[PDB]
Amino acid sequence: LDKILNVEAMHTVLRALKNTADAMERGLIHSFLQTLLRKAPPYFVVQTL
Amino acid sequence: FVDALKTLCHPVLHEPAPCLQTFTERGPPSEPAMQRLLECRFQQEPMGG
Amino acid sequence: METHLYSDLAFEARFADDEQLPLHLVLDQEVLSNEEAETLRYVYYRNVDSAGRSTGRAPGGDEDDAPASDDAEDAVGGDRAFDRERRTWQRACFRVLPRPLELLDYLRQSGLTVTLEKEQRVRMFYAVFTTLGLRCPDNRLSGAQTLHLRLVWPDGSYRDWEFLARDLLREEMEANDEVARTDEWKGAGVSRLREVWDVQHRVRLRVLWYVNSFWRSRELSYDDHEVELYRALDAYRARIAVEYVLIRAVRDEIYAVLRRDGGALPQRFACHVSRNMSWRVVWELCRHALALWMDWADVRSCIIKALTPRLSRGAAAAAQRARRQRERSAPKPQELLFGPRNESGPPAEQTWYADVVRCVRAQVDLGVEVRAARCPRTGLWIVRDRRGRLRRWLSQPEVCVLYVTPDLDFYWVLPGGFAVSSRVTLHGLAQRALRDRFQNFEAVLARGMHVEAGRQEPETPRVSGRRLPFD
Amino acid sequence: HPGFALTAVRTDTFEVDMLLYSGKSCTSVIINNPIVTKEERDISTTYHVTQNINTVDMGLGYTSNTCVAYVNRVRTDMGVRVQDLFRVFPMNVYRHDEVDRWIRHAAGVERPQLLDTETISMLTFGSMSERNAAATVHGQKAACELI
Amino acid sequence: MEANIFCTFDHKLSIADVGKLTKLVAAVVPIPQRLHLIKHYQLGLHQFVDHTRGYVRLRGLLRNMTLTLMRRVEGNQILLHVPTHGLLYTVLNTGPVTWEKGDALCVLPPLFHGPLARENLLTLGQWELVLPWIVPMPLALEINQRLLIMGLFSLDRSYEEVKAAVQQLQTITFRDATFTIPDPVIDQHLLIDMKTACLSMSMVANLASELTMTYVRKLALEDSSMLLVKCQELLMRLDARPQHVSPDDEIARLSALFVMLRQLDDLIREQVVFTVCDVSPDNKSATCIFKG
Amino acid sequence: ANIFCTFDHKLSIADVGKLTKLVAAVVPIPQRLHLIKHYQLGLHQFVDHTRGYVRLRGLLRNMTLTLMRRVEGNQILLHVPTHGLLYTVLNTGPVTWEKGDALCVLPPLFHRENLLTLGQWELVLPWIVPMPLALEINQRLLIMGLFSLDRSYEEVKAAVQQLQTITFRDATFTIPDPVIDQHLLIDMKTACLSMSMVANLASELTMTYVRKLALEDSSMLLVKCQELLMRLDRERSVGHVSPDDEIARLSALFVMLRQLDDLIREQVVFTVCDVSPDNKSATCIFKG
Amino acid sequence: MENWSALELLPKVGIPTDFLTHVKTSAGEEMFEALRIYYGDDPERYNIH
Amino acid sequence: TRCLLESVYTASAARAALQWLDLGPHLLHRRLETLGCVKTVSLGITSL
Amino acid sequence: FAATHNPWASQAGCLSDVLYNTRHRERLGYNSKFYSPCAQYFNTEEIIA
Repeated sequence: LDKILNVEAMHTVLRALKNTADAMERGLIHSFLQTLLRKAPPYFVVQTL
Repeated sequence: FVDALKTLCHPVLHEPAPCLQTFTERGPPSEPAMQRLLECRFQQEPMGG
Repeated sequence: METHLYSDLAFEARFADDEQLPLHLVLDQEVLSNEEAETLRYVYYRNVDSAGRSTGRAPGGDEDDAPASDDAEDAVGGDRAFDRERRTWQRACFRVLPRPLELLDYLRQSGLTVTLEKEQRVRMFYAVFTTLGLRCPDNRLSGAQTLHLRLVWPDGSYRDWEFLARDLLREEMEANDEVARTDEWKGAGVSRLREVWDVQHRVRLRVLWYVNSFWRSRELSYDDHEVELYRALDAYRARIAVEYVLIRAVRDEIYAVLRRDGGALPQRFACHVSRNMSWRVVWELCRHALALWMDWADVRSCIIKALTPRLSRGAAAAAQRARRQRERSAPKPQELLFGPRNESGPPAEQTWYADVVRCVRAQVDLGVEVRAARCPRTGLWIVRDRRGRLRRWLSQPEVCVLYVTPDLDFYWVLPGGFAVSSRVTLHGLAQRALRDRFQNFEAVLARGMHVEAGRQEPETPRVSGRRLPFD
Repeated sequence: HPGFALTAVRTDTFEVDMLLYSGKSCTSVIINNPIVTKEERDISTTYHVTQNINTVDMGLGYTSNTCVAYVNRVRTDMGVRVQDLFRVFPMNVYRHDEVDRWIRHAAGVERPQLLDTETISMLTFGSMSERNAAATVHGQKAACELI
Repeated sequence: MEANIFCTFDHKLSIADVGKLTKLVAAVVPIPQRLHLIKHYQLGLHQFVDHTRGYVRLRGLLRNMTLTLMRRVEGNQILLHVPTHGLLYTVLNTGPVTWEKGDALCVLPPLFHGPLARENLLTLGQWELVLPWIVPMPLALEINQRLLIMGLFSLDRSYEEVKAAVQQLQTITFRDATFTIPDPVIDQHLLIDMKTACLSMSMVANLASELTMTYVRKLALEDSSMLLVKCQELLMRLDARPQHVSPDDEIARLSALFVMLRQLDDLIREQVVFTVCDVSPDNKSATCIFKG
Repeated sequence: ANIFCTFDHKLSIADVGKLTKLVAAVVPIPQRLHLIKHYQLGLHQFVDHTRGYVRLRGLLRNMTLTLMRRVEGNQILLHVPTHGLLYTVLNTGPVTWEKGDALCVLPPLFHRENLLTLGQWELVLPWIVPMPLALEINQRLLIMGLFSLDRSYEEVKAAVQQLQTITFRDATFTIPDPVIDQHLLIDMKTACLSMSMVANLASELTMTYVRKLALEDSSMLLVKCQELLMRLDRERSVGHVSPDDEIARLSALFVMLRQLDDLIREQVVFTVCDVSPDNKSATCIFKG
Repeated sequence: MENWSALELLPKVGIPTDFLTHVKTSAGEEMFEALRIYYGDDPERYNIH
Repeated sequence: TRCLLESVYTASAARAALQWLDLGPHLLHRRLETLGCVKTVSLGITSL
Repeated sequence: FAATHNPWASQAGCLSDVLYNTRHRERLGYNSKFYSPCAQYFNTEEIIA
């Protein structure tokens, strides 16, 4: 039972690490997309120009 | 309308006892704007003089 | 001591609006017992003038001057008459000193100075210090005014005494940095101590007079005419006569019904009877019992205890609900199937009060509670002891009983259960007379009781002379 | 007809799908290696990981552009209910109390009933005074402003 | 200090007991005595709960108790932990009250909540885990205020006069929840509080300046607004150049008046025990700073 | 226990040099986060032209107070202190601290050498002041607010000029007048009317409640309260109510004194026991 | 009452999970008979008894 | 016990049963026939 | 956003509320077997549930 709990703890640490890395990756996508939108003028302005 | 008579001239439409009963069950409104609506007194008086 | 001082200041701060002068009283074992002193909850006082008129009511007259009604629907005025009565009593501050004391030493051990005309000690097992106000309706005070004192206990029971302003003022009016009012009140002290009785000379209490009172400054006038005292005595006579006129109403009703029926009494109470008996001696015992009941009837008769719950505020509304309930239309099939189930009607057992009068050794019991129910086989009444035991006095040849039902129907029962039956008529009594004499006290909130109604109140308040007081 | 006309102004909100175009290497993305901080507690431990991202705009002119491609609902009701000014200006009254009460009853606007802490906070600082309707079948109240 | 407290159970705990006692980890439970080892009867409010005596009595007992956070349960031992000032803890709200971020939290006896079920917990024999309510300050001083006003108003009134007013006073509405105060009896403690209220109000009325007295009348002459309408209406049914202008008199009177006002405020204000800054979006726990 | 602050604006040599002078000062932030933007830093976000000092004093009460402890780059690091531990803090208020003072936080009243401005935003930090000076500043402001309806008189003008000036150990400065353009800001106005309303309601209700409680136990204290009331009424003499309205008056009294709890009370935040000779900074024990 | 801690300790079968709507939406609008939602790391699974 | 039973049986069918009983003049037994005792139930708006 | 378009049908205990609400219909002596189109709109208790 101590072995089972030790495995459970290692696995929840591993799941937390993987989930946090994936969260940072999705966050980088989100941050980049938000950056582009601040610099992306509408169609009517760019076609006018 | 003459076709409607099977409904129109039934007693249940012409007796208001359930309507008056549910009108009394609720009691008067407590709302300040509705309160001016409750203010009215009728008094029967002798007709002699 | 502090109650007298605070009450003096309070009656001064209120004098212009009320014109009530502060009367400082001390009570001891001559007016109340130790249990009643320790468990006292309220003191209330009432002012009535030289014409018998209370100062809470309209100055010229009231709609309560009309006679009573005999209707449970009216209940002798209902909520409005009850409220007019409750408005008539005013509440007084009081403090109990529950251990034995000697009054003058107690006042000297406090801050006061005492310079009485003769230094006679008065000793008292306990003391209640309270202040009542007698109303000078102008800067004028009459000797024919009477003041009522009411002492009330946690179960709602009360005791009334009444004494007229002439007894109180017989001598007192017949002779007529910065300082704080407290220090000069204590320094100026007491110089009078007078013993006053109520009108009927049942109870003695002492009046305490202070020289710092604002009473002294006013130089208002006092007078007692003879005709005013005469009218006040007549009003007092009408006051105390209220229960006896009801007793005589019942007596005349019994004799009137007995004349009307021709002496034929039908059975109304269950008791197996024999023909082979000297029923004539039972009639003679009935005569002796009906004389003796008049000999010994009192305020604690069954008739007063039957009318008293009628005077309560809930009574009229509850009676109207009962009238609607008994005369309700028979339910339709829809209501029985789909609607709510009908209200349960009156319970099979009623609560009554009775006067049990035994002739052999003259004795009359008055405030007797019995439970009554109609037996199924024959619709006669079974009268049971409030512990659930059948009452045996129907079988004793030397006892007659007068019952009064909660709806003021009365029976007068002979041995065997043959009874005279009629109704108590209240029409000889003005609505105010009954209503003020016998209305039950309703409690205002105080220490140690629930704000919500109907709760089981916890341990009742007490001031203990036998124990070291808790704080 | 009172003798003057109204120009009513209304804003309606739409839920929309966007289309963004961007050119190859139109921006540079400099990112560091993430750092972590530890936040201790009696029964839990919290780790905060943060990463710096700073971007440079590599084009001269606009290198990216957005289209409003598809709308797929209107959030608001597109109705004809005007903006309650008494809710916007909760402190103003008429100097005469009789006409104030009469005006508020005629227009159908509720005066505050008691001086609670929330009543004072509403009058002085402001609050979401206009409570939600019981049911809403048309989405949001697009209030109409009158000039 | 006794940083940890062992609570031993005399009843053998079933599987269900250990489960539900485990789910209660981080709940705030009080102990009367602050001892290293206690028995399960002393745990919680059940030792004192008594509905014939009033709400104020249980309030007085509770405000003097020692509060702990529940930890891991083992065989017949529960292991209570005392929080310490200035540190950060995770706390559980078994109460139905909502917590918003930044709230200051107080401890009070439980109120009556509509459904009447109230979730009895750990009925071991005829003992029960009666936990207090951890309530944010606004509701806390609202209940204290309403309770004091019931005591102060309902004196010398009959039950007929009292009834509707105290029915209206017992119900409190807070963040779209509705609660009722169980047993508001007129205690000895409540009469002490009322006496302090009367003395503090007397000193407010006596030692207030003429400026502090007459500001509202002058503003009403000058100004008109809904707030001023309400303030005037409170004074209505009882309803110039200063002849003295004295900054030192004003300062003396005001520094005394603030003292009396703090005295009057302490009758309503409770002790903050927690301050929240993180709320689980299901409102079942919070991260809090412990205070005392 | 470090909180990271990032600047959404171009920093410069003089901005970072200006910011590094504050590397122990007290900066309040609206709520506890791990990563906040500079807009939340300081009291600037709350400043407006309609509410003013009392509103700031209320808002500053339930902010989280923090000490600046680095500038790593484009980011600022803030350390949130814990109760009881000893910390180094910078004095930047109008006064000097002695050993063993109890220090309070006030919204600032004077403002140049400190001010880091960027993009209409500027770092504004509270005053750290010993408790007596905070109490006296507070009372002076409140009294200036109550004099606000009779500035028409020259003696009251002189009295307000005397109230504005406060002297405290080797320092002297003028508290600004809460009356601007003859008018008092909204929150100072409601604070003043709450004080006056609680005074009037007390003077109206006290007699009835003294009578009611003296009917229970006529203690000597109630005697002296009733005497004081009677004296007060004699002074006023120089020239029934429903249950609902009684409950309304009681409730209004209590809700009005709830409005004053920010003014009447005064939290100690730091206790100072070690001072640099410069009086620029001291080490203090944190209270929270 | 379900034994969620065993569900956490026991081995599981990894599946592509498909909800039409957001997981939090179908949980919040009561699609499921039994639910347990918790935030952070819940120690409940570790105390085996 | 009677109040308890009346609180349980609050449907049109049960109240109609009671009404049909009290409505006629016959005695109960000239009106009731005894079937056996029950052991199985499948639940439904018309139950078996 | 009007109060109603038929005061005699939308209120509690109006004519059509007592006519077509099944709870009022059974306080009247209605025959349950006949189907009623109005019942779905007027059985307000079923609607609440």
